[PDB]
Amino acid sequence: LLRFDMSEYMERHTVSRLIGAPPGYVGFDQGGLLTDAVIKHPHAVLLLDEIEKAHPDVFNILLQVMDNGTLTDNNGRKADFRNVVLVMTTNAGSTDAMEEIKKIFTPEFRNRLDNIIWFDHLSTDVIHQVVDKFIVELQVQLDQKGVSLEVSQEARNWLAEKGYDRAMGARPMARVIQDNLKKPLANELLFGSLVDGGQVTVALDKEKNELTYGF
Amino acid sequence: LLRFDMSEYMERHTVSRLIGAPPGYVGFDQGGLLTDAVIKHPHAVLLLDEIEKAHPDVFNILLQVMDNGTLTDNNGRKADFRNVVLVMTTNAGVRETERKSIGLIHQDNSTDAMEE
Amino acid sequence: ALVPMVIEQTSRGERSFDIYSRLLKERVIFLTGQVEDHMANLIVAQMLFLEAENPEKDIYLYINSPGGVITAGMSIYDTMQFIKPDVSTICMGQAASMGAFLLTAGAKGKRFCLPNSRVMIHQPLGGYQGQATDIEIHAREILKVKGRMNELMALHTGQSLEQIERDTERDRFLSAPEAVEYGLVDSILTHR
Amino acid sequence: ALVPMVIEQTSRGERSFDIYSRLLKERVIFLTGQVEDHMANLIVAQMLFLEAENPEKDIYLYINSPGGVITAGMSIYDTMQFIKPDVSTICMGQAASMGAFLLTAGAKGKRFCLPNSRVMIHQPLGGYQGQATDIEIHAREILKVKGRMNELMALHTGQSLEQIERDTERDRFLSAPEAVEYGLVDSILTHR
Amino acid sequence: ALVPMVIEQTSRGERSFDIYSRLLKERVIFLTGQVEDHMANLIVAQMLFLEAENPEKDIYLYINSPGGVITAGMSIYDTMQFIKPDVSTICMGQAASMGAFLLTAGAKGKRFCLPNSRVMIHQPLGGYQGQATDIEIHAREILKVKGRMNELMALHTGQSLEQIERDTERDRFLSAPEAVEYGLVDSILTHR
Amino acid sequence: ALVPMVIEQTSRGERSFDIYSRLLKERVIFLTGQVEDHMANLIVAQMLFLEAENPEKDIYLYINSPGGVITAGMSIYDTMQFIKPDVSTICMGQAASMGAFLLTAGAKGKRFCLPNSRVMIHQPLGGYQGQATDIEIHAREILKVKGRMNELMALHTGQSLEQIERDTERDRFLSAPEAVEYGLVDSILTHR
Amino acid sequence: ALVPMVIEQTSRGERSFDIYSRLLKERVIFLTGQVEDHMANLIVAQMLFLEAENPEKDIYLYINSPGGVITAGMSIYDTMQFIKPDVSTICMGQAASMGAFLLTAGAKGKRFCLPNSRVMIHQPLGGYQGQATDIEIHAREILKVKGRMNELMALHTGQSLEQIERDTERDRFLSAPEAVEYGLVDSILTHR
Amino acid sequence: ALVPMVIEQTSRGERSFDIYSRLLKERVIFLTGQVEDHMANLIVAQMLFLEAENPEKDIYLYINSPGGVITAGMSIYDTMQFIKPDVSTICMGQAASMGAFLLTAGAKGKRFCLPNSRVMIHQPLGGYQGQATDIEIHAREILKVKGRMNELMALHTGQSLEQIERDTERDRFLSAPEAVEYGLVDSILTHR
Amino acid sequence: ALVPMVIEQTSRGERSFDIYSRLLKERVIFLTGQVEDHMANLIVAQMLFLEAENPEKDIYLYINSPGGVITAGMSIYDTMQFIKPDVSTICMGQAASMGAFLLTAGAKGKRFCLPNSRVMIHQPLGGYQGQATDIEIHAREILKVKGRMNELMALHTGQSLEQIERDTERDRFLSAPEAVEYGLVDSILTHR
Repeated sequence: LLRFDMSEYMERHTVSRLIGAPPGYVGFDQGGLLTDAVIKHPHAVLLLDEIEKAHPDVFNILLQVMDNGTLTDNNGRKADFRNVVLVMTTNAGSTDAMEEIKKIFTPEFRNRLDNIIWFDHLSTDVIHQVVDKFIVELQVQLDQKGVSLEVSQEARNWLAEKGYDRAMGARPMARVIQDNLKKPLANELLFGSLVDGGQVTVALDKEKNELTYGF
Repeated sequence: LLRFDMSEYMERHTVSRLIGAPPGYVGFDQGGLLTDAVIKHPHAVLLLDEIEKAHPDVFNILLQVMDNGTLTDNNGRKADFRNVVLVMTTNAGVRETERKSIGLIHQDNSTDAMEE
Repeated sequence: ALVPMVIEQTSRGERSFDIYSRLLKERVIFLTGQVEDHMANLIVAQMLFLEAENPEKDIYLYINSPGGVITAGMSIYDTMQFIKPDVSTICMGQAASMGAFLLTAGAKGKRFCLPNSRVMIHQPLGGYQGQATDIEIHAREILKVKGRMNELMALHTGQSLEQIERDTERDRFLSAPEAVEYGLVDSILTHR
Repeated sequence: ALVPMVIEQTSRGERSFDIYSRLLKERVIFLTGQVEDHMANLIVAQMLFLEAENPEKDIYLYINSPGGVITAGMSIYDTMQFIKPDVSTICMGQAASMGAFLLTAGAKGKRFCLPNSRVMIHQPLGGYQGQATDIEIHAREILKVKGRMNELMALHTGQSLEQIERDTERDRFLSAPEAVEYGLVDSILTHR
Repeated sequence: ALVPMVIEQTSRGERSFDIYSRLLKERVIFLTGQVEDHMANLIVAQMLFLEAENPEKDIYLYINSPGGVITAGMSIYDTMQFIKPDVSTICMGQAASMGAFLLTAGAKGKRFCLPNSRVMIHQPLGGYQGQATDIEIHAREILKVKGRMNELMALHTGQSLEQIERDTERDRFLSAPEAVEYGLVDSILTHR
Repeated sequence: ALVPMVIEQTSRGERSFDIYSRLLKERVIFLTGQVEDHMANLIVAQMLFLEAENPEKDIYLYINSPGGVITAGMSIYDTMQFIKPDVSTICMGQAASMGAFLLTAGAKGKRFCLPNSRVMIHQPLGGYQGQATDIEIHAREILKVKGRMNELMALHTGQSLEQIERDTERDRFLSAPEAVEYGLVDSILTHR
Repeated sequence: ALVPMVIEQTSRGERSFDIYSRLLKERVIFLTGQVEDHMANLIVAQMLFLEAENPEKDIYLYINSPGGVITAGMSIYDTMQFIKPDVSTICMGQAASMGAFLLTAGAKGKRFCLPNSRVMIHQPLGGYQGQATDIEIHAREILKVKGRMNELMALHTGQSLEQIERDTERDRFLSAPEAVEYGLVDSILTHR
Repeated sequence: ALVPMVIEQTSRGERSFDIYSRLLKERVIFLTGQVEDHMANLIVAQMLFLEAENPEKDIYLYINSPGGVITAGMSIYDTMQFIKPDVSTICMGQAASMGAFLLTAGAKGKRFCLPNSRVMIHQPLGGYQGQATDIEIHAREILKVKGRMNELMALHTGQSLEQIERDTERDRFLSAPEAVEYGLVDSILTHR
Repeated sequence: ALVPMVIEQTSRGERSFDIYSRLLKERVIFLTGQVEDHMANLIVAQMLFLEAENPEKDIYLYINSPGGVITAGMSIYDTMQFIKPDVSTICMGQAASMGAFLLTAGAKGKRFCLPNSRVMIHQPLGGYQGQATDIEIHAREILKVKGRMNELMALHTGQSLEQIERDTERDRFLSAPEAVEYGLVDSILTHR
């Protein structure tokens, strides 16, 4: 997987940063960022984040690729995209989603997409499933270290409710799980109060909502 | 078919890419895309896509290939275009025939059958 | 800040208009205050502007006005009838006198009115000072106008002409439900 | 600099705007001064705009006014009821006469007033000159309006109709806690 | 926002223009209000500007006015006759007095008026105070103007001069169909 | 230049704002002239803006005014209490009547005043014309307002209510050192 | 747009101008309305600006005015004579009093007037209140001015001085063909 | 062009500035015309803005004005005392009354006046209508103000207090050389 | 378009200027209308700017004015004497009263005028109402001013002081050739 953050290409001069400067211009011999990547890894997945913020000129780069599969490097070499898949993400949203991306992705662009894949809001059941996944990954690490961990249902409900934000989705979950569960445990395990052969069960303290356990 | 995309030349800085950097410039010994393509393939079709996106001063190179048949690179070598078919494409005059006049009495609005 | 600014996202990401140009874009025209000459002149320009942009779509005209000059108001009336797309007229606040006349002139089936609005109609007013010979000339002209206005009311409302003449002798006030029964509007809007 | 400019950052920056456009962006509308037609029309244009921007979010209306023309005020009233999002009305300074009427017309549960504000209510005023026949016509119309205004007060406040009629015979003044008890507003805001 | 802005799309597009400049670009000029001196001066500047842009295309003049100063009106008239492209005049609302003289002066075959419009014509007005000697000088000049205006009406309409003089003794009102029969306009526009 | 421009360097730089917008950015608000309804409304819009920009930082309010409308002044008072951050009030020039009232309403410990300034307090003014019945209705309301204003003075100054009652009988003038002794301000600024 | 905008085509692009700046570029200056100091101060600035732009090209002055202040008119006169390029004057509408004076002051052979224009000439007006001694001083000065204006008329028109003095005693009105015979202008423009 | 524009080279400009903003950038503030309440706040804002950029640089305050409200240019006095820099007050035209009060308040050693200027000083004015009781209250306050202004004159000029009281009972005019001897200014500028 | 725009090219080009700023750039300043306080203040600012852009070049002052306030006129005078480059005064139209005193104050040898211009000089005006004691004070001040102005006239023109006093007893009008002989100006410009 190749990844680019399109928010880094908001300004006009950054367009040549992706392809490479013309000869005689500073930095031309450094090459581009996009065309070498697609030469080195011709069968990769290409992901462009937040393509709803890039400078309009990069869209001409994209239209060329989507239209015929290739870009020419500033050294005259061809970047062959016929074996890569292009995934672009956006916060544009269908009519409004369209107008916000469409503004640059005018019909001349939208006709070049094979599809639009829509990603749904998380339900309460999903935020609980996401937490179960995070807890399990910790349980695996602990088993490898000789420690058994069980998190109570009141502990799971709290973490799912706390690490989920309608405005950030599941992203904040990484720190909510790490800071409430992984960190306190790491301290004990390293200190040696909890050792290989140990067991901890994590309950909530109803008046604090802390994750409380020991051995 | 020698094909160039004019959307890659939107700033007065992409011309050296076509003909080469001056002596003493970091890209000097590279050559130049347009003259090398023409020298290697003297009998060819040359296509310049969306020639309405090139920075306007890029036209001043073509204005030297359409009249005399040649272009000189940064080593003084000449490309010879006498056996090249040159095609440029554009939609520049289109959005001038998609509208009606505003008023009670209509006009014609076809003479700008895109001279614009 | 008599008129606020609004910002929209377009092909280059930004346009900055007022609180009225933004709505013109959404094919909404407002008619308020006295129907004079300068204001009428501007409404006609806006309607012609919208017809050209899209001859197939409706134009919404919001009416809230006490009345005005007939001559000025006959422009607009003729433009609404001349142009291709339907003009749908919506009454808010009041539509009195010439305001009521334009309200009923909207496309048939599209004459709406909000539930607490009022519509009022009456014969035209005027006057003159001069020699008895000039007084006669001017008296005849106002009477012809009265007659013409009555025919247009009957045409648009479906009332007989004689019924229209009796009803405009003195100020007649109609509540929104009365305007519907009478035939000045087709219906009452309730909620979006 | 009667009205100052403010700066905000989003993507690329710039896009400076006035102090009132900046608040319209936060779905906040202010209503001050007398209620008349040109001003009422602007309040309506702003509400239609905000509805279009986002039909699901509340619109906040600040009300500080001595009163005004009923017709103009009714166009505001009907728009508030027609559009999709709730309108939450907040009283500061005063809401008198027509101002009080619009205040109670906000979304139920969302009518709030600041603690040192005042609300005053009374029967409608009007007048006329003309022939005895015209006087009768105009007197009837004002009485019908009085009746309709009282029905809407009873509907929105929960008071019986007879109680509303008695209470508007003479200017009635209510302090913020009295407005809450009476039923004109739901609550008093205190601190953020 | 007394006058709205519109967005036009072309080679580059993004051209923000006023509702009146957008129409000037469509070779449309409006004449409204009284025919004074400053306003006439502006119309002439626009006609000369259009003549240079494209000498081979018609210019449309939209007329809606009660009258005005003859001198100012004559500068518009002479320019219309001097320049190369035809000027087509369209009467809406009213064309009275000097407005009526400005209407019939358009290119033959291209004078058109909307069906509910009114055209009114009359002899020149004026006055003076001073010594008997000065009164005579000023009286003679207004009579010369009356004579000249009548010659031009006869020239443009086809009526005999004697008929024009009789018809301009007192205010004369013509409906759109009479203007056509009389010869002030060539035709009536109806529906697109 | 009724109001001069200033330039400031940031990131991109340049960025030239007004002489008053530059200060609004520095959380500085000026209150001057009479306190009415259109101006007071702007003071409130500025405070709400600053509160939303950073709820944890103080707002500085510079006061220089002869008096005003009680109602308009109360909308300022209540906003100043509702919003989260402290408002620090500074008296320069004069603070009279309603101006004095708002000055003492600033955050405790943050009420300053320049050394040659003046503060004046008095009773509330008003009036009315009408039937004896309406005269008694309006007289009671002004008296309730007077009582409420006195309670707020006692609250903010630490004086007993009766002491406030006596000191508002007639116009009372206080020099900057007396404002400190009395309890209207906490301190006098001198030199940087 | 009280005054419309126009767009041109140069080496770059855009280049938007007012319905008057665009014509200044074509070396066209309009003189309309009454002559007075501020307006007469602006015309001089424009003529100096155009001479510098290109000393070898004519400047066109379009005149339509009732008259005005002599002092202001004379600063225009002297600039016209001082600067190198010819100034060609064209009379449309009217050129009365001081307007006519400036009309004849243009370059010989280049004084034109439209077919229905009017030119009127007369001796100067003035007045004074004060002591008999002051009256004498001011009376002498106006008489000196009258004498000077007559010399300049004779100089530019070719009429003898005695003939000019007789003709300007009372308002004299000339039609376009008479202005040509008299010698105020050289010719009449008709059609392009 | 009521106020002209100027250009200067910095880094990558260009950058035009107001004929007055260009000078604010040169730490020069003009105080002209009668001292009011709105103009005084603008002067104060400029001084604070000049004390924010560089506090270790003098601020020049040119002063040409006939006087004004005492208690509203007695807030430009307290901002000068308080800020960090030195305000060197040059003179030109006239400095009368309150204007002459601010002129002497500048940094010692830096008070300058042009040679043909005039400075005039006098006792403060006021008045009142009402009950004998209210008259007493207001009379006392004006006398207190008179006393305070005299103390500040004695402080800044070096005159004894009694000398100041005698010299202000009735208007006293001083020429530039007398202003220097009296001590209102330190010196007279002549030629560069 | 009260004031037209002009453009010029230098390096980057464009440079769109209001025609008066375009001339300020050419070190040309205009003085027209009454010599008040706000207008004089603006002229002084322009001269300081030009003297700071290039201390070695002359600054032309074009004068066309009826007179004005002496105090304001004197700050213009003192600035012209203070600043380093010569100020050359040209007078087209009229230079009366204060407008003539400043016309002679220009650099010796560079006091050119118009050929049809007029210069008028006179004794200063004033007045007063009050107690006999106050009348005396004000009478003395105006007489001192008269004396000072006579000294400056004699200094700049070369006339003896006694001759200057006799000649200003009553308004004296001079033609351009007399201004030259008298010594008010050095020469008359004719044709380039």
